[PDB]
Amino acid sequence: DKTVYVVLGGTSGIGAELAKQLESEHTIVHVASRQTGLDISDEKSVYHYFETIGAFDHLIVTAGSYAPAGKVVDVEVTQAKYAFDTKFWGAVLAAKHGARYLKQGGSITLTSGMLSRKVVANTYVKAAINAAIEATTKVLAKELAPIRVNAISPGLTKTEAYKGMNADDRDAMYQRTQSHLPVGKVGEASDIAMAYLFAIQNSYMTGTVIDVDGGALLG
Amino acid sequence: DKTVYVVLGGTSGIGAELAKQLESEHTIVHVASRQTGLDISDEKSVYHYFETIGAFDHLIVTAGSYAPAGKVVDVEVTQAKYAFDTKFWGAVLAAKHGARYLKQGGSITLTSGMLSRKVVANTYVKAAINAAIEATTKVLAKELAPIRVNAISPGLTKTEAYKGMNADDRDAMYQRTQSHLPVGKVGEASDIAMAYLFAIQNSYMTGTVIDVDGGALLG
Amino acid sequence: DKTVYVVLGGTSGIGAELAKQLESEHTIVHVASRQTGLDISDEKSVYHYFETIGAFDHLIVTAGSYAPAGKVVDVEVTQAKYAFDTKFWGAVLAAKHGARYLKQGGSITLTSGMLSRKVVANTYVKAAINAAIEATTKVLAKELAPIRVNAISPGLTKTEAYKGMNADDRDAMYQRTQSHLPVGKVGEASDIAMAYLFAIQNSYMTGTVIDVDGGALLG
Amino acid sequence: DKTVYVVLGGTSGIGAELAKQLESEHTIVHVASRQTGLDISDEKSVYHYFETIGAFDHLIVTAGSYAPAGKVVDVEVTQAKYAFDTKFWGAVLAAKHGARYLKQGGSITLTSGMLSRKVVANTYVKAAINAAIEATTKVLAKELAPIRVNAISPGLTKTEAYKGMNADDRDAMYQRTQSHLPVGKVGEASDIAMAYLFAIQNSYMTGTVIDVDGGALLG
Ligand SMILES: NC(=O)C1=CN([C@@H]2O[C@H](COP(=O)(O)OP(=O)(O)OC[C@H]3O[C@@H](n4cnc5c(N)ncnc54)[C@H](OP(=O)(O)O)[C@@H]3O)[C@@H](O)[C@H]2O)C=CC1
Ligand SMILES: NC(=O)C1=CN([C@@H]2O[C@H](COP(=O)(O)OP(=O)(O)OC[C@H]3O[C@@H](n4cnc5c(N)ncnc54)[C@H](OP(=O)(O)O)[C@@H]3O)[C@@H](O)[C@H]2O)C=CC1
Ligand SMILES: NC(=O)C1=CN([C@@H]2O[C@H](COP(=O)(O)OP(=O)(O)OC[C@H]3O[C@@H](n4cnc5c(N)ncnc54)[C@H](OP(=O)(O)O)[C@@H]3O)[C@@H](O)[C@H]2O)C=CC1
Ligand SMILES: NC(=O)C1=CN([C@@H]2O[C@H](COP(=O)(O)OP(=O)(O)OC[C@H]3O[C@@H](n4cnc5c(N)ncnc54)[C@H](OP(=O)(O)O)[C@@H]3O)[C@@H](O)[C@H]2O)C=CC1
Repeated sequence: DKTVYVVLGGTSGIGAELAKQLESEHTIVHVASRQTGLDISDEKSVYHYFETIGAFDHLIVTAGSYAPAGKVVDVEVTQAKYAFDTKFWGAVLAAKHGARYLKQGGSITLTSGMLSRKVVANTYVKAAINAAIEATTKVLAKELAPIRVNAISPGLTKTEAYKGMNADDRDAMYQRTQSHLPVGKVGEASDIAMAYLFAIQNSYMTGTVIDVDGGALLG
Repeated sequence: DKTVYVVLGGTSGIGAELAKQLESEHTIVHVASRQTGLDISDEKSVYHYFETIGAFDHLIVTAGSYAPAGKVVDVEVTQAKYAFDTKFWGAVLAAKHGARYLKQGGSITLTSGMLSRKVVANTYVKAAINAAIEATTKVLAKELAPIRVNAISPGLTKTEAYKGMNADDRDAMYQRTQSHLPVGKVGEASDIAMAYLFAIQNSYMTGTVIDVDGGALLG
Repeated sequence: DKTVYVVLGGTSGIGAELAKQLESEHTIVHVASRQTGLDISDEKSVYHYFETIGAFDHLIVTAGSYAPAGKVVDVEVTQAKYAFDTKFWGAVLAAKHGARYLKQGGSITLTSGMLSRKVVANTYVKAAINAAIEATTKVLAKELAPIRVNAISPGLTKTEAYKGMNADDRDAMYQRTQSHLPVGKVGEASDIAMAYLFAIQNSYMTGTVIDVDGGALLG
Repeated sequence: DKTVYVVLGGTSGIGAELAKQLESEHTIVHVASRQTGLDISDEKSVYHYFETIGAFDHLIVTAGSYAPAGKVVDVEVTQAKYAFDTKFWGAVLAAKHGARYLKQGGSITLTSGMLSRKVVANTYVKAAINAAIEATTKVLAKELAPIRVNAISPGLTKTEAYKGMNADDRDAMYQRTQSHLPVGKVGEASDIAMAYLFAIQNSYMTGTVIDVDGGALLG
């Protein structure tokens, strides 16, 4: 029978691109997010979601690109916690309730981001979330073995994550990046998708965080 | 003009030992926690606390030793969020409202723990919290400069943190650790206190995480 | 028109498997090592090797699986230095003289190994070599941009690397690993080759070290 | 029965400052370098040296500040290997022959430097050396237990290490760093020496790398 994928966050950006690349005659690709009725921050919603999916092979979580920007002294802690509730706690909830459905040879692939390790002013919420994701990924890899668990850590990537910026501001952001990254380009969703596919396919990889950040971490 | 310290969590274990060591004729040492009326997880309570203290030199946070032990698939997420609310968000709140009172030459020293980087089954809450603390320590060091910000990362230390274990259990934990660690002993509070004093004293250290873990990280 | 690859160490184990996977109607794959007349430890030999190849697209270095095992206090430093001359200095020399031949879109992929970061008694030579490779990889990524530079860090993989072992001891080594790694198998060369293909393919990745170690780093 | 220190590299800069601070009525401090007849890169010289000293308590190695600056593609590999021979292999040799003379409760403290982990163009030799030192430090901590083994990782410090610079360019270097660093100053030898004293003093620390870099790693 077909290999079955669940992509929480697969309705937009990196997750949607991955889901697109995963579709074939030999696969079933489920995507879900708030717009499909799933709130990954909500434990009951996640629990009942997997109940309806049943046994599957690979879980990928890309949900939750929002975080309040700003200095620690200025950021509203309520908004920071909200951000944590989706990206961090949502991944925890997805693993907690999804793992029991994973078939032999399956895996979980979470998402962090280079701010876990690139120290940048005004980014503590993103950095803390990503650091937590990477640590939890490794604990999960140990606890769920032989189910494999890894994380992809993207650098700046052109997606809907930035649909709320003024378009000119967005372009200037992309251009600054292009101009200062060693690779001399901004990431495309398909560049990041490739890394999830690699984690999914490699039966000798678990507890790993794969950076795809155009050299951003090199400072 | 005495040097003024604030130790949030200074009423027990590691904080208490440090507070004791900071006491002198040329210092004033404030300690606080729930038993003195400070709930570090409550923003208005933290704000009130620093209003009562006024200008001071060094802030140290050791508060929040609790975390629900167990596998990701077994741990109660409400309890996990509770732990985060004290140790992680408490540290965030303490920096956020304490920073403006720090005098020239001042510092903030937070507390993580070797589980940020030592991967151990059944410890995701502690590991995630400590990873978040370490990432946030570094962002703070960048944002609050020239105020210095560092973190102490302890290994197993004999304190009231374990007061709620089956006494048979705790002794077994202590003996097994003493048996397996390169240094052949469990940590004493004074060993860890020494590290805060070092962070406080060193005008050339910021953004650093100091491990005092008896070699546990070496596996 | 065709994409040209150079694999130094491509005559055995991981390098040979990679070279086999790179072969196609669209590519030209060159492999080299001592048995083909290239000693990667010898600067003149390396310099003259690249003259004979001319312009190419991707350099991969897997050469040098040997290192004297044993405690720091016991290991013959002369033999330790010999191991460095091939695997570490070899990589340096290949980058130093090969870089100027790399076409637009090109990349260098080096090889380290999990012992860079998994602390194991009796392995200081392998650990130090791998640590040096990973650091040099990142410096190279910055210096050679937009040429991309990454490293693959393998865990235990069944190859000719262990041809010097008694066959029974080797089977037992493999089995102890299979029995204890989270993924419950020993690495095959094709599992590691997959990672080099990924690094070659991803135009948004540079300065990255990719672990494919079956979970060994999780301890 | 006084406590005996050996500081290889103790005739200049950081090592000399530490030697000065170690002097006491209850200590004996030995310093040594080429100018005293110890060439730490030469195994028989190192062996001879420890025969002359006999049983002692704490070994500190600061020897070998030199390295050829420049890009991988430009640096003379002979000079690069010379740098490794002193700072890296010298530390290896010192531990190898010094370890057997270490009294109960003793320790080894080595020196790396922030470039192990801060990626900077034109620094591969220093970066690789320091990465190798940090990895070897941890292996030694495991192998020599209960002897404790740690390393200090300095950032820019005002010492004789920069004597060979055009006194104009050296001032440019100091001033530029003072203005870029979070702590707003260049390191003084005493700042770094403090960290060795802390490693020597702490019976619960081993396998640890202590950064004292004024925030350089924060980027
Ligand atoms: N693009 C970049 O520059 C970077 C990307 N990333 C990380 O990669 C991941 C994906 O990023 P990206 O594809 O660009 O983001 P997008 O904004 O394009 O997509 C975000 C997705 O998350 C879903 N989502 C948000 N909240 C919830 C929720 N409460 N429950 C269920 N689904 C939710 C969204 O759908 P819906 O609104 O319907 O819920 C959407 O499908 C994120 O973790 C992001 O932080 C990391 C670093 C850099
Ligand atoms: N001991 C060990 O083996 C390890 C220690 N640590 C870490 O070191 C730090 C201190 O540990 P330790 O000294 O052993 O802990 P203790 O359990 O001895 O002390 C904890 C302190 O935190 C205070 N506290 C708890 N909750 C709050 C709150 N909501 N608001 C204000 N204060 C609070 C407590 O006082 P009160 O109840 O009155 O609020 C108490 O003063 C912790 O971060 C811990 O995780 C890290 C790794 C290993
Ligand atoms: N297999 C494993 O378990 C592990 C593998 N690795 C690393 O991966 C890399 C490759 O491993 P593996 O494929 O298994 O090793 P193999 O021993 O199968 O192959 C090693 C290759 O290096 C070549 N070589 C050795 N010395 C020189 C030299 N002086 N000049 C040119 N070529 C040389 C060999 O060919 P020739 O004899 O003709 O020179 C051979 O092609 C190594 O860096 C190794 O340390 C890392 C960790 C785990
Ligand atoms: N100052 C800085 O900005 C930084 C310092 N450091 C590191 O700290 C350590 C010390 O630095 P620093 O004190 O400034 O350097 P110094 O140049 O002041 O001192 C170097 C010492 O090493 C000795 N030495 C050199 N070669 C040998 C040898 N072959 N055998 C025995 N001894 C030798 C020298 O004496 P002699 O000539 O008699 O041999 C001298 O005592 C080094 O590892 C350095 O890399 C790390 C990062 C930044």
